[PDB]
Amino acid sequence: VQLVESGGGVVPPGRSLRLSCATSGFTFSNYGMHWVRQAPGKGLEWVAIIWYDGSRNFYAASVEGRFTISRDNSKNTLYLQMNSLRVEDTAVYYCARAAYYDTSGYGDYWGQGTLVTVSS
Amino acid sequence: VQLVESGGGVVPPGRSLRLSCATSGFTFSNYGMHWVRQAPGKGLEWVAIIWYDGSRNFYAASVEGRFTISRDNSKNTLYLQMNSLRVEDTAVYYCARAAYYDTSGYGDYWGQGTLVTVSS
Amino acid sequence: VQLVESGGGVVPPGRSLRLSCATSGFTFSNYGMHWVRQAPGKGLEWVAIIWYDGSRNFYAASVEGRFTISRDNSKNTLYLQMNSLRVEDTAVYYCARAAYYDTSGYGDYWGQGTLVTVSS
Amino acid sequence: VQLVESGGGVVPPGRSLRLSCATSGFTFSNYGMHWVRQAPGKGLEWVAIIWYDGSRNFYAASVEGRFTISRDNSKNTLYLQMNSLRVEDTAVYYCARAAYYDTSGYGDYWGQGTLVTVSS
Amino acid sequence: VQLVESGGGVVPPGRSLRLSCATSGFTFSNYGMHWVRQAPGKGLEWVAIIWYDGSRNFYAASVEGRFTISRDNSKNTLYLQMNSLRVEDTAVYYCARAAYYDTSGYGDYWGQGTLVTVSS
Amino acid sequence: VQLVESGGGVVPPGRSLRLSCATSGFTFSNYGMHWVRQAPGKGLEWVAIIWYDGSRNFYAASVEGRFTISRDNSKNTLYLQMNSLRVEDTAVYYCARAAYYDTSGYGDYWGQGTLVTVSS
Amino acid sequence: VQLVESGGGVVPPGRSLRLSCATSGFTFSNYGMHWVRQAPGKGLEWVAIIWYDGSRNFYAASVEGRFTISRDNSKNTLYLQMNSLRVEDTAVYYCARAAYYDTSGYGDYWGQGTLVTVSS
Amino acid sequence: VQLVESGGGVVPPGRSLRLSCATSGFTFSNYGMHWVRQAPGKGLEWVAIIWYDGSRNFYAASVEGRFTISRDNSKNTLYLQMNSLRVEDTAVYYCARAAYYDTSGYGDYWGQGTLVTVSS
Amino acid sequence: SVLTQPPSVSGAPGQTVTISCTGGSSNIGAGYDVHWYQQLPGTAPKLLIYGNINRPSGVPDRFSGSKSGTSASLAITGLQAEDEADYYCQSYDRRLSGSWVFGGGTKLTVLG
Amino acid sequence: SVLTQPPSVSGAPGQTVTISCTGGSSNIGAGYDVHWYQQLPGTAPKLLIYGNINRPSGVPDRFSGSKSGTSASLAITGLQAEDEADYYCQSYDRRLSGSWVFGGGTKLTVLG
Amino acid sequence: SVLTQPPSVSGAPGQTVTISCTGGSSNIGAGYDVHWYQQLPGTAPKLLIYGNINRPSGVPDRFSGSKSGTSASLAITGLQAEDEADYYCQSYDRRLSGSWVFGGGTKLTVLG
Amino acid sequence: SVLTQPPSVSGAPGQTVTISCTGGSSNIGAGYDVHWYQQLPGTAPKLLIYGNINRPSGVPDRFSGSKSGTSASLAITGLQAEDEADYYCQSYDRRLSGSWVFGGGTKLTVLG
Amino acid sequence: SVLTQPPSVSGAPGQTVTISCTGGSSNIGAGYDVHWYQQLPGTAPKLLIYGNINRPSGVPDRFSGSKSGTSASLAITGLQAEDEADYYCQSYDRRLSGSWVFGGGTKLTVLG
Amino acid sequence: SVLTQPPSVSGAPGQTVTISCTGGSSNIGAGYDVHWYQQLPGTAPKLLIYGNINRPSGVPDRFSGSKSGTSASLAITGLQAEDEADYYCQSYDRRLSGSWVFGGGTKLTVLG
Amino acid sequence: ANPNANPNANPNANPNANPNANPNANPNANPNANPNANPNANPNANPNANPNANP
Repeated sequence: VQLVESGGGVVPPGRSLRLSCATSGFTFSNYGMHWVRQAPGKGLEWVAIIWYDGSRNFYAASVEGRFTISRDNSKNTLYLQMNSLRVEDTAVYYCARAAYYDTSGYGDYWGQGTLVTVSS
Repeated sequence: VQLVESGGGVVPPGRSLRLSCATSGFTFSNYGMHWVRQAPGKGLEWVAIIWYDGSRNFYAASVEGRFTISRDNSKNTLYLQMNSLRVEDTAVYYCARAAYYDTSGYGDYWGQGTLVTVSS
Repeated sequence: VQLVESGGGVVPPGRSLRLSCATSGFTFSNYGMHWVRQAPGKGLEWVAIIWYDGSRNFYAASVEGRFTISRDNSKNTLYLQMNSLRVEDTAVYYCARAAYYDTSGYGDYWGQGTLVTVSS
Repeated sequence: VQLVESGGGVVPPGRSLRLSCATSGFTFSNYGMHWVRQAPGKGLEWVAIIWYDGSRNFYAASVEGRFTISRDNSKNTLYLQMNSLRVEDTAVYYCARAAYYDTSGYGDYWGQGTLVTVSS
Repeated sequence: VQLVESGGGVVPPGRSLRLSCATSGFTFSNYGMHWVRQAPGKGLEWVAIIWYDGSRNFYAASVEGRFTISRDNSKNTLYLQMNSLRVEDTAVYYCARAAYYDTSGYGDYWGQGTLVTVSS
Repeated sequence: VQLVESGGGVVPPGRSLRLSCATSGFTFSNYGMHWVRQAPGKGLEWVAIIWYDGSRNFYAASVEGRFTISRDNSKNTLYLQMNSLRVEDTAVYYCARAAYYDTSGYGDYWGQGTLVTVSS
Repeated sequence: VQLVESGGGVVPPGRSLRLSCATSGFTFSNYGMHWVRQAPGKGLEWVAIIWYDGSRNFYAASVEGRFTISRDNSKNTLYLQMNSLRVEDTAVYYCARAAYYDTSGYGDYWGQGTLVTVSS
Repeated sequence: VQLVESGGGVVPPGRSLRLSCATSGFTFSNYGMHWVRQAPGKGLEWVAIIWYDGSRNFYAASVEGRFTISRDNSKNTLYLQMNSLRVEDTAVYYCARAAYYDTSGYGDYWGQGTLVTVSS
Repeated sequence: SVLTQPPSVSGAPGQTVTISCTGGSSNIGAGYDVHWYQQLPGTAPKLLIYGNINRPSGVPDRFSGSKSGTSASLAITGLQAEDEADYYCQSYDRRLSGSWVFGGGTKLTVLG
Repeated sequence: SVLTQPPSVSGAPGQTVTISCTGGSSNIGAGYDVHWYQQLPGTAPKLLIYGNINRPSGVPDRFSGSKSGTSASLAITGLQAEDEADYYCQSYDRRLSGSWVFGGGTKLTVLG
Repeated sequence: SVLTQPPSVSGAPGQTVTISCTGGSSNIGAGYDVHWYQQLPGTAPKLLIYGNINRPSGVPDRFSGSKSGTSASLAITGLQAEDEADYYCQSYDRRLSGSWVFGGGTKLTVLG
Repeated sequence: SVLTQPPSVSGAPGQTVTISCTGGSSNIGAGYDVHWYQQLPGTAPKLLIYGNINRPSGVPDRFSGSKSGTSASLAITGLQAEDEADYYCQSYDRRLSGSWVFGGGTKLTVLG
Repeated sequence: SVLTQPPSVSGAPGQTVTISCTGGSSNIGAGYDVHWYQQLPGTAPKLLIYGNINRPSGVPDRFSGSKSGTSASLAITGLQAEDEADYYCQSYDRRLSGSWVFGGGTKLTVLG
Repeated sequence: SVLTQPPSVSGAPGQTVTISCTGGSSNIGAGYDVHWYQQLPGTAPKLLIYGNINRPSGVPDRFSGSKSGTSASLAITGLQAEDEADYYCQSYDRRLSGSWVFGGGTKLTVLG
Repeated sequence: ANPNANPNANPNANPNANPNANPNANPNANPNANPNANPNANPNANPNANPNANP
């Protein structure tokens, strides 16, 4: 199982940036995906999810309306489009594969992330 | 979160009038909605609720069978159809986003409202 | 709120009769319903209850195993199927809307009823 | 209903091998298929499933990413393409016809299977 | 809507037999067709269905792989080809025009059938 | 888009009558056509449709098997051949141009109608 | 690939004008063609398409029945015959070569057009 | 099937050169044919196809408008007239007899080709 | 024999006789619509009721029916001598591969 | 009739009159687009509204409409004497073989 | 292996023996139907029981079973020498990605 | 105007600017590929982007596209003074009788 | 932070140390399953524990844990220098809209 | 070159070597049949495989093809020294105005 | 009761559904589809064809 991320870099605040996660080693179309982020020196923050067939999306309150999550099953690719980036959005973003146990879920496989910096 | 009331105005009693709210800033399809109203000089009265998928509806007893609540997720729009308006229905109507805490719910992002006047 | 019964008439003992109650003015599917009856010279007898979603049914001991209660939400209709009618089943049958207060419940809206005669 | 496996044999680990199951006596195109395997001295293990129209595929966690399941309805044939065979993959592989009962499914007909040996 | 059947008769078991349901009075090509049968002293059994354009066939489990259903739309004719007829397959066979209501299907027009006897 | 009706008149019952609709102003060959009828004093009844290339057609149940529709693309003309006319078939017949939005069809242009009378 | 266009000029309303797009550098007879137009000060509007063999002709709704599209495969020339010109039809008309990608088509080459003025 | 190929040699750029593939072992006029080429050090490039009666002629984009393909059926010989040759067009040109399988075609006999050098 | 029907019912002309049809969660309570057919001794079954309550224009109002839970029923009122017939119910069993399933069938005898 | 329409509605010039159209899960609540037609006494039933809310460029803005659940409606505001007409609603019933189904039509009388 | 089965059972011909199958809330108590297969020493497994209690016509009534809570069982009565076989249970486990899960199988030895 | 585009976009040379295009479920979210064309101020338009993201060789690698739902986009990096042009999006609207539909068009002004 | 974790824990090689994670009625005592992740100093996190007690085959049995009431705990036995890492707990808070919630993490230092 | 092929493959006589050819949904997964040609070092690309698996009578029976989705394949078993050649796959491309397309071409070197 | 959509649900495909063809669907032709010519197709007919006299 591989989760490969790309698209970080630095932008001034207000600008958009698009991230993506390419995957292989498993059937992409059978699993939902997650994004989390880790600001430097901080713990983990859940950011977004998107069921396997694209039927449902949920976002962290801190980003809803600013970030969009989507996927293209034919290319085994997960995308995250961030608009109006704020300085506070600086973090390493990671994709992960959704898994579910019983009354709650978890991620099992993780990519290595990419760094997005938002700064004057 | 942008919630915008529209469709108010004045009608003779017995007439119908349809109100609606346009919205953005959040995923409309993931939330239930509420309507409340405030007659001039009065406090707040809960009017109706609609579930996120439209499966359930509840009405204040004072309006059931006279008012209908509905929604269209594909247009990010919430509607309220008022039939047989009575003089007593004069009020400012507002749209609100449903939220829920533990044993009870609450709203947390309301609109500005629009005025409906019923008079001969 | 309007509750309207239908289906009374005269049936020889042993035969069946089917009653129904059509309703309007309120959301049928959100409420449970009751049937009660009044023999022509007597007080009121509780007969049966149906739970708003059809999950539960309870019957008076005097009719259990002989009568069946059911709902059709798409027709806003409450039904009562009486099999093996006995002479003692002669009564005016009424539908009523379930309501509940605190430690006990009550009916609030009542229909007009219809007369079922079991004889000869 | 006859299900007949072939393509077995022995390979060095790291090599590929392709199995197939020919069927007769029923409409192949109307049914989903399963592959299961049984290592010598072991019980039964589910390996993979393919829907009747090819719209899905699921794999056991231990083989996903190595094995591919496919079918050709015009030839009444089910295929299993195994890449990077490991020593641990030695087993008799069987095809079976999908069936479904109520809350879970089952296989009804089995082929005879064929032995795939991975060694050096 | 006429459904006219011919082709019954008696054969030794193991022999083949072909039935034909000629139709007229309606557009044959717009409808699917069914075959049912009734053993001489029994109720009704479903035998087979063919979709209006011949793209999909289903058979009763008891005859799958033994019976074949087919159509020649240019002749407005439905055929049933039975191979290896067994003694147990003695019945009056009938064609019927497919109809469908909501959650299940039904036949509306029926032919008169023809008798197939398998004996020795 | 001009649609012109022709061919009404009084027909003794049991006899045939042939209607047609001449068209101009648009590419007849790119559109499907419909026929509807309106008995005097009555509402509208859908009668039949021809696909733009003649590949499929459908008839109302009330006329199927008695009416035949066809079109000659080289003459930009729509035809309706009615055999075995019944008294009940008296109506003004209209042609219309097929149109479609998302989930259902509709007519946009109409001819002005012609009257077919069937009477002793 | 080169598209050469002429035939514009000022024509009184009601009168006709013929446009001609001469082409070279490719096999004209193997490709469909498009006409688009742009009134001065306006955006782009699709006008018509012709199928490489003349089997299909489609027009914008606003011009169908007044405009005729044709192609002479032996002269490598695309024509547009506009009858009943209106003032509103003043525009630069351009030919373009049809191209098609997946779920939609596109043009991949434009000539420079010619100006058709409908006036006086 | 046998193919004999000639016409190569050194031609100054900008000038034309014609290639010729004489054929035998089959009726020339009953089959279509293909040309491919291979620049030294490169893989294979499809160049052109001609329909058995010369009615359809397709070219690689790199030579469409540059090359002319024809079938002189009376000479049992396939010709390719290449105009405006560039130094980039140096390649061994090969003929093959067209063959076709199902969803795609192929060549099923190859000649030896001839070398066209575009230089000096 | 998927849907359960009594083998026989009866009554005198003018009487009301009903014929039951009982299934399970696989074929009636399942949400699958119930259909009824009438068979006369020398012919093919005729559709009597469709869509649980609707009927062809060729059926007099003597026949009607209902559905509730896993139960379904055909009612015959104003029973006539000509109503002697076999009646069958039909539905779809989600556990089986066939499109239609039938009940055993009930014969109605008119006690003339 | 498939779709339910009142046989008659009315109002004085200057008033607002609405015409209902009620179907079921087979034809409105079914997701099928609702269309409206206007028939004047001596002509064809000209298209008024399509796609539930859209209209031909030949229709003045006095007409509008909606669709919700199994209900649909045509509203006429600023009623004119010239709006007297028969209005019809049209949809598609998934249980029937015909392409189009109609209500019985509503006559709008302008109370001049 | 997620369903628990004893590795071995036995008994004399004429005896009654049972083979258990125990799971958890993920695969039996869960509400998932339990299935059983029989494997003879040199063949492919054959469906013995399906739908917890049903069986194909090729199975003699010697075999029957049940499901209760997280427990399931195969009962064999009239034990014959010919019943020597491995028996496996099968279900669906809501915590796993695969459609089927099995027990480890039980070998039944008939003490002839 | 079928597809929605802003009337104007701008930026200094060297900057990145984008041109948006928004349609509906009938034209962009309908699965139809979006194409972009560039119209230099005094000439015919040329294909800039096709298949939502690709460019036709000659186009400088400064231009790229994107698609999401009913949204489509053209990004121009390394903005040059010479990029002043009207940019148009093209798709296919399933509700219309034509072959191509265009957006209003956006004028790109380079601030330098 | 939603779940409470101590910021630091330590011990000598060979010792047993534990890391707590305390929630409440909304996220642990609520019946939600607790998960743990391990992050090494310069990489992505790895699932360590799942389902409160289970672990991936890639985790040595040094790590185990359990949940009681509103308090979850990760036990690390046989502490080695290579076990120096950041550990995080994860659950679901029913009062929040997000699928996952995390504690603030605990940093485990090995006292070499 | 539009189909992906390794530039080179190898093996000693007696060994099995394969040549891969992977395309997209426009030319392999397109539904087109993949063909293979054997360009012996000093001649034309003789047809080797046709119809994904078949071969001319002029090809030894150690050569065969295969296809799954977008992946086409050629295998040579019992490799001989005489098999040194450039192997090419061939297909059609639905987005191409031409016809035949080839893969990059793979040189098979036989390691005496 | 909470009227909002429920996050915290299994987002993965469900490998537990009848994988067989469904013999319970309207088998009749569907009289509800756009009957018009459909001007949305490739007008350049040359990507693949059999060029032989007897194809």
